[PDB]
Amino acid sequence: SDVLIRDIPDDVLASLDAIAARLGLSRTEYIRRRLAQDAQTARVTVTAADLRRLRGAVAGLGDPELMRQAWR
Amino acid sequence: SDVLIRDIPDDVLASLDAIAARLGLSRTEYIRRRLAQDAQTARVTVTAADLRRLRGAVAGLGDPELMRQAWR
Amino acid sequence: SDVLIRDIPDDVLASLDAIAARLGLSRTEYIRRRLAQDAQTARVTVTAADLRRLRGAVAGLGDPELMRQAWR
Amino acid sequence: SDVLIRDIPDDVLASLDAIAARLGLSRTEYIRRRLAQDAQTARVTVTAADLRRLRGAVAGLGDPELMRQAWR
Amino acid sequence: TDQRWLIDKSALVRLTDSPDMEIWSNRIERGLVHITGVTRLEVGFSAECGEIARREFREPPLSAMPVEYLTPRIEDRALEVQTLLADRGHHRGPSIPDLLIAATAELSGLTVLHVDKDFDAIAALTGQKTERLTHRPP
Amino acid sequence: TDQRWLIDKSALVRLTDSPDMEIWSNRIERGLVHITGVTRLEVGFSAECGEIARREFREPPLSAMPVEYLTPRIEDRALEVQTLLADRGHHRGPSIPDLLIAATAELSGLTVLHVDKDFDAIAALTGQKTERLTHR
Amino acid sequence: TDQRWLIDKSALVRLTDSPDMEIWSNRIERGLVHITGVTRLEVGFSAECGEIARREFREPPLSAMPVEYLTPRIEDRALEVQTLLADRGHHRGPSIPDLLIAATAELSGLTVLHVDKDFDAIAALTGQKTERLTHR
Amino acid sequence: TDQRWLIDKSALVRLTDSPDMEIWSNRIERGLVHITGVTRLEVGFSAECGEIARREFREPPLSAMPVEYLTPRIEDRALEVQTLLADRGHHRGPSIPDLLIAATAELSGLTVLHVDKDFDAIAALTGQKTERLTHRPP
Ligand SMILES: [Mg+2]
Ligand SMILES: [Mg+2]
Repeated sequence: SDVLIRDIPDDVLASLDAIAARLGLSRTEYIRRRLAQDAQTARVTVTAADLRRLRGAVAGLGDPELMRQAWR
Repeated sequence: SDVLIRDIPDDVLASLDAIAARLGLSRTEYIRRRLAQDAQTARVTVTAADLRRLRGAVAGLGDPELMRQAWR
Repeated sequence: SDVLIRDIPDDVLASLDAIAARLGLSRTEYIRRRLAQDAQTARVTVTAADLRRLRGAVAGLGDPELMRQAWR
Repeated sequence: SDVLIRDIPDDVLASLDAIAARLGLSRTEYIRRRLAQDAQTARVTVTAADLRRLRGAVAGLGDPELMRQAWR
Repeated sequence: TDQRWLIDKSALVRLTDSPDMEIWSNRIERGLVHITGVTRLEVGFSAECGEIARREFREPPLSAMPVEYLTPRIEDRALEVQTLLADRGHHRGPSIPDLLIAATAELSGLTVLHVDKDFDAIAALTGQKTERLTHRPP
Repeated sequence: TDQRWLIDKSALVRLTDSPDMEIWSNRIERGLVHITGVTRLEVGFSAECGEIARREFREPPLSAMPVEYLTPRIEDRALEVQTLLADRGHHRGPSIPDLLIAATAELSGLTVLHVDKDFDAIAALTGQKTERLTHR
Repeated sequence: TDQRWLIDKSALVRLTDSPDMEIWSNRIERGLVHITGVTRLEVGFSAECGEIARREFREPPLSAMPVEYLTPRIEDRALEVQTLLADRGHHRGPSIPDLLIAATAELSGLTVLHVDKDFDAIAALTGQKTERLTHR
Repeated sequence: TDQRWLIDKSALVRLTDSPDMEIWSNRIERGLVHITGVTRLEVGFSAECGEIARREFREPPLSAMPVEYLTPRIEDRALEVQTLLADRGHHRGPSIPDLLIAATAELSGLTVLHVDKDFDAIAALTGQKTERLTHRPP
């Protein structure tokens, strides 16, 4: 989908334009790639061990009796 | 000026939203700050002599009494 | 429909803002919810017989096992 | 100042109009008074004892040495 | 006075047996006693059938109680309080509804009205105002 | 695809045992599996201590699940659905959390992911989309 | 009147001893005296334990003071002012908190309320409004 | 790799004396080492005069470090961590800048790079990633 960013300072835009040209990219292609790269860097990994660890830590969620207490 | 960034994939948008939420910023305030950050970072060679020059200028960062004074 | 409320004193606005902030709502979402709350509250005589009727209908609120079941 | 509240449901508005008429008030006068009354109910009282209690609890804010440590 | 209350299920079901029944009827009539959406769900669960529930919600006392709905900050506060109580050795309690009612009252400036000692456990951490409904002496 | 899920406690604790574990892990990584504030309180209730609860919320998979909070419309819808169940003699089947998760999913555009037949009872009244986790 | 204040630690701890105590108490009740996030961290540092800190933040007067948070423009302005002081040989007078409180007030439209001459040094560079608390 | 760092004052002043100096120069050049606005104020405080500060900010390494500014949630987190450490017996520390740098790194997904044992005290509560800069062996 489309995202409108308002009130970006002209000095920020001029620097981004110069950065993008050095990479052979338009301003908007550079911004799209920069945000995609950020998202890849932020992405979490969910492993089988993570899921086992959770099950062990909250095994009581599969206990109707404890879940009884939990809701008064 | 306003910039419209078109066709951001859903998964990229989801990462942007998670980051913004974790920081207590709106989606658009986060993107504005991230674009400023990028634009304002120099692309520059960093040498051993640069690190030694910096240490001589900021040696007081290693003086615990001076740093306690900075925070009173 | 939209309602414009004119000439709200600064100190009233400050209280509205503090309340909204404490709840994590915007100023306008808070006011909308507060106006709904008022509009939806009955102005009605409340008798001893009304309280006794209610107790007979909701006696299970005093059964700890039933209430534990409600929350599983 | 003026505050615009958007998208108030017609059933909420009709109830508020009926409540206001019973009190001899217009809709907007009723809303203004309701919000002012809310603010009065929420208002905090600051006593001499509150201020003494704070001073005792954070006497260290008047200690340059401790405030030294605090800022590294 | 300026005081307003948030009524827990534990007090709602015991009003008729309090020596202060009539005082509480009058305060409910005056709009001073609020109720949560969660407590309304507990009322529905307790009712024997749907028509009995519909009746209670359209009649006094429940129709006279301003409804307090949750917000994201209240939900997060309930979780924070739960975790802080776990640091202090609480295990398998206070209940989820008790945490949600207490956090609603805390952030809204309401006194919790109850007959449940777990509100004391929460107030040991939050310092919030609570009131225990009076009982008939045995 | 536009499909997103809201995970119930009954599926959360059984993911480690699903033959579809890998596909669900990938969807969680991408933000496609949301969780309610009420379910987080259930996780905390079950944890043995505060240290373990804090750890669970900051590590995957919970750290990767966006939180869906209640609204007045959702709380009222849960109560409406409860009353319909009660007309049929079925309202002490589904719990208060089950009602709140189902109404959140219904009004926020998510598919409930579960291992709890009470969601089938609710869906027979609401017509909403639900999915049962495969598990061994 | 349109005047609002931002209270420094140096005034906060001396209010109990001001002949203007009553007027300041009334302004606090009305939301006219704001406080920074940094000053709240200073309050917490000074508290003897966690119980006492929690109490101070939930009781008056701190419960009645709206919080003014930092922004990039404020953090950069503090650094600019620090560098101007350093040109004159005066930058180890005002602390980092003093700079951050002054820049917050300057850019957010508040008068700094203090008992610390370092705010007079900053104001001689910025031209911003400051007020010294009367105290005995 | 995906790893990014937030450099504390304690590591900034010791880079030139680390056996890993050149590795860190290269990571700073690649934009992988961020710095806070608060740490920039500490750099200015330490500088002997304003022109020396202006020089450092316009030259490598500082000009190559992406700047991380505070947000209201970071400021509130620092206060929460301070209070939780007070529950566990910490008194007159960790410092205010240490709490602000750690909370920035925690909510931004950055590893704190430091030579300060108080980041271990914070990580005992938060579980966040930290890295101690290597020192030259005596
Ligand atoms: Mg069930
Ligand atoms: Mg000073």
